[PDB]
Amino acid sequence: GIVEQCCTSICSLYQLENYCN
Amino acid sequence: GIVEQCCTSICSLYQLENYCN
Amino acid sequence: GIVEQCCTSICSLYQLENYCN
Amino acid sequence: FVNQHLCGSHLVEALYLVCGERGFFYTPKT
Amino acid sequence: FVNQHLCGSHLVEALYLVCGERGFFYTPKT
Amino acid sequence: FVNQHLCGSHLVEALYLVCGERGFFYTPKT
Ligand SMILES: [Cl-]
Ligand SMILES: [Zn+2]
Repeated sequence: GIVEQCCTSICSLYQLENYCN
Repeated sequence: GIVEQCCTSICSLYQLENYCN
Repeated sequence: GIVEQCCTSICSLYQLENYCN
Repeated sequence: FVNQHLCGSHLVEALYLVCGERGFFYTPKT
Repeated sequence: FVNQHLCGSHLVEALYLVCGERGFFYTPKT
Repeated sequence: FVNQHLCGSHLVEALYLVCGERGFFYTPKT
């Protein structure tokens, strides 16, 4: 999930984009 | 207080409303 | 830096102003 | 006090929405 | 759950910008 | 780095207001 993935480690703009439609 | 109450535990929308006028 | 300075201790409005142009 | 200062910012944000026209009061006191 | 609730708020914020018109989905699930 | 990334977001926010027209500079460097 984004939380487990982006709240323990700073997600980059590209990792964030994986959660886009 | 709201802090001691809502920063140690996620206050719900209803717990938050207790701080409304 | 502001981070090391303002994320370990609450910077006041005046400490913040030191980072203004 | 920082983690707490960060949290409060969100609290106020959430009070603004929840309460709407009712308005709200924020007292950081102990 | 708070530190995590705080973090998520920022996530959504960052998804809104990154994705733009694409829109996005946010699922807090485990 | 997250708690620090969260904090910085608020810093910038607070610099924008405090400094106003003066503008401001944000350098995350060590
Ligand atoms: Cl935060
Ligand atoms: Zn925040």
